[PDB]
Amino acid sequence: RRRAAPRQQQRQQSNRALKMSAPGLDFLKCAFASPDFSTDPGKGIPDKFQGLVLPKKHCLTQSITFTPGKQTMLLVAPIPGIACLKAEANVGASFSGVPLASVEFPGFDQLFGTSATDTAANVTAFRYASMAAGVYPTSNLMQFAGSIQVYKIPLKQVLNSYSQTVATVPPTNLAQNTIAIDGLEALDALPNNNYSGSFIEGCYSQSVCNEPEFEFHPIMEGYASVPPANVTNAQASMFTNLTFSGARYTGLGDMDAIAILVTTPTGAVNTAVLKVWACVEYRPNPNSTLYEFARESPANDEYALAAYRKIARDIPIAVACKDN
Amino acid sequence: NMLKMSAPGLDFLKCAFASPDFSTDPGKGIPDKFQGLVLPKKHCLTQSITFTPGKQTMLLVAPIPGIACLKAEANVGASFSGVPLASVEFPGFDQLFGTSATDTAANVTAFRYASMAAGVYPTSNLMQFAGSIQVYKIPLKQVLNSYSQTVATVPPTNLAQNTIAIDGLEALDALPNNNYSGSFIEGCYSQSVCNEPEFEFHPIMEGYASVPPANVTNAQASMFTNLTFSGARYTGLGDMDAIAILVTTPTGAVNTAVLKVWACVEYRPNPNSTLYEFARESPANDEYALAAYRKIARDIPIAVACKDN
Amino acid sequence: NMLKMSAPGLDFLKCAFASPDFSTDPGKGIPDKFQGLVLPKKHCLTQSITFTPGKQTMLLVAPIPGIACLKAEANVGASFSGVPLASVEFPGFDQLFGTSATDTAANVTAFRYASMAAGVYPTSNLMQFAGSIQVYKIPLKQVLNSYSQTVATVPPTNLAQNTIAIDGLEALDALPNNNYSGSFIEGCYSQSVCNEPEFEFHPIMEGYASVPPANVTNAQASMFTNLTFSGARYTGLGDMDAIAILVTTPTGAVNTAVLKVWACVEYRPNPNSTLYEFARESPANDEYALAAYRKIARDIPIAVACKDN
Amino acid sequence: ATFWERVRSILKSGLNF
Amino acid sequence: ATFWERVRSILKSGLNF
Amino acid sequence: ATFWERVRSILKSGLNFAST
Repeated sequence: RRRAAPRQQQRQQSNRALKMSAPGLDFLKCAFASPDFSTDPGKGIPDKFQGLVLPKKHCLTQSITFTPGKQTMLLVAPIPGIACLKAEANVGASFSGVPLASVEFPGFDQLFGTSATDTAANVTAFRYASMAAGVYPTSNLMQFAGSIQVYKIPLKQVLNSYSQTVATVPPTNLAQNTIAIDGLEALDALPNNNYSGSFIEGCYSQSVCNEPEFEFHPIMEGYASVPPANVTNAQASMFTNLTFSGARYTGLGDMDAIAILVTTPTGAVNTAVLKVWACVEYRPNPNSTLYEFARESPANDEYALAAYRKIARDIPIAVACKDN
Repeated sequence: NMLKMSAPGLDFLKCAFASPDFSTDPGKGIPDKFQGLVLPKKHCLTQSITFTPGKQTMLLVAPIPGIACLKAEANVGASFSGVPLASVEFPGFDQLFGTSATDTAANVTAFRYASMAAGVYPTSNLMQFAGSIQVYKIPLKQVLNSYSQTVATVPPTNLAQNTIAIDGLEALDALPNNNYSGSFIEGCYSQSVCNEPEFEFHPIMEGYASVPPANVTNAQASMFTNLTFSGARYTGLGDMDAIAILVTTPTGAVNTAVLKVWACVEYRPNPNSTLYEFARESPANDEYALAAYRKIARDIPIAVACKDN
Repeated sequence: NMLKMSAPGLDFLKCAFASPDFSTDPGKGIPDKFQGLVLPKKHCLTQSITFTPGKQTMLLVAPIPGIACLKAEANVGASFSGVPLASVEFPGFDQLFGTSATDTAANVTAFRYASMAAGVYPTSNLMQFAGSIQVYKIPLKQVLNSYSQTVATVPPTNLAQNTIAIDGLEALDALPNNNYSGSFIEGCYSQSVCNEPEFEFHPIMEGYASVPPANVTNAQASMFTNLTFSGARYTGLGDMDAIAILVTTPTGAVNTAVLKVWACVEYRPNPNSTLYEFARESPANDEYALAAYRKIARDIPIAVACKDN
Repeated sequence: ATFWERVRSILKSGLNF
Repeated sequence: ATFWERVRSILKSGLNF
Repeated sequence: ATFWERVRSILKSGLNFAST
């Protein structure tokens, strides 16, 4: 048979047609095995809060072509509308000034709207249930070359301070603030907690909640880039900047960012298909269309949450394509 | 038969759901993990309201420390877009948060909500009432929104500014299916529950005379309408979903009632205030009270008529 | 043995309350339901202090990452109003947070407090001293306060600005009912406990060389005194009550001692740091360890003589 | 019936936990 | 094999202790 | 009287109470 051959060595992606609460089990399936399931958004989080929520499952299927002689960063951060942020840098270089550009999940404008000036219109708050990503290579075995390495970055949002002197009769100094994101320096790091492997076996990784409890965050308006318009990385006291073009920075969830560093050497044809999964619980605004689809967050399942923490501990940092 | 809850935990349930049906609101804080010193104040606004005929009047019961609710009128069928929501304070504001917003955190440093409820008791007779009372709940949340402002200098300089704003006010113009719609002479009664997993403390803000702070445009704050607190000031927003009560009165009808707003809030007393001597510890964790809290929360109707409070 | 206290859970108790009773602090982290990779630093400042005669000296032990405490002096009976509190840094600041606090979040991006304790070990002669040590606890909270600044443009433009500030500082002048008063010769020993239901993480703030940031008036920030961090910088405020130690020393009295401050903080290592190699997983949730924590914390005194530490 | 009487019935009906 | 089957054996080896 | 022995006497007194 012509294709039983390099078919399977490049991963397949989708084929269609113990005492826990069902939603608690579903929570686990979603958190750790999203690809194995094409099902509706698992009810949400089997945690204390039992109010009206809109369980939404975000999925991005997008083919990527990595440029030769450059390491490309696919930062999967828990930002509401956006799937991931991408950046490229020469093989030995640092992503210092390098802006990380957004790759949004489908239908951003129906949820958050065109301008950030109206993002919290349909949804006022969010919370992250899961976040997973996988890179399925579609290159031939005779031309690829390179490595996929994965590790996690604990980036958290802060309100930094800077002083800006405004020109006037006698110049004046303004004590200014700016929202920024910590730990971006980690883009240049390869922690002792990484997955290094050949490019031909793309990865699969997922992150879990980095906080004792799953709390609700408000949806931020007016933010088109992380260090907002008219603020320099230096003023915002941050490493590099995050840019969102047809989207806007909506906020940061409580998950560690999955950092996938694909490094394609000169002359290598490295292409793949990136898939990102993320279940976010949003508090629907009575003024939206999707308010009708809102359902109550599942009842607290202390056992599901207990398994969540164990399964998360023995789990590998990242795995190869075939084992997702 | 089988209520194995700690007394304060049970009392917490009476406090949250059935505020008016006891001799005194049992009144003990959230029976959760935190056991520090708390000053639990049981606020209650008992006011006689006469609804203006020819307009819809919004009584937004939001979890803001000193203020009972925010009120605003609009012609029947009109939209509260540029319509400011004015503060209807709970009694004794100046005695807790001081006169100015510059001495607001003098007696209290942080807060956290234990209960929120409201009731409209019609006092019109069968020959003068007319209209409806509709109740639904909005999920208001506080945000730090961004906007750029141009300062007129030699070359005009653009500044990156922020504003403490509130998300979700757009719902102030849309009646969701999750609502109670009834005639005026069967006033409502609703109570909201906690917005999150844990009941965490919130600091008490100072200098806020209105939500979009003074000098910020409603649009710069990316807000729908603004909330104005005269005398009283914006102290913060709690973790309860705002209870929105909309009374529509036609021209020629006399809709009078007795508005009542309840709210037991746990405050962190400032060692410097005389009120510190009334402070007591928070009740110890009662997983049963907190488990019942949420089942009762689920099986509870958005609002009921007066008679079932 | 079905269910007993996990060793790390028990160790968490030793760490929190009896910090100096063992060979080395058994701080294995917090038996909290977060099992992520953390880097726990057991901070400890051992310093010889000699209290200035004729003045009250405030040693405010607040939960600020790299700083041990804030020191300020005022005449006996005077108010610590305009008086700024200066930082007394825990050793090794430049190593963790950096030289300029624009690097501050380079090794660690977030923190959360496990323990906080202070002790004054008087080294004065028995016929040399005179005075008293008093300990009470202040519930300071961080807030985003508003203020308006009119800029000298042709048509002077007013700006609606904000600043980060700490609440409840007025307590510096208070002796609450929850205090410990005693002779100087028997110093004190006091610890703080988490003032929230959960131990949430906090981002590490950069650019703050003083609480009311540089160029913000104390009054604009709506606070009563300011905190000044020279060299080191304001990194954030943890979820614990500041331990307020007030040593009032008379004229001619020679009050000398050894100030010791302990604080085990769980930090989240930046993958770009060399320290992210000493990092370990936070211990597993131990509901019984946490249960005892909250109980023991309720039954211990505010402070003790430095002999029952 | 008062709100408390109904809060009761919900309790009486069952809580597994 | 699939992360789900893998998840189960961890969960199933004995989550309680 | 090490603060630990003090602490010990407290939970030894009877922290058995409850937990869940």
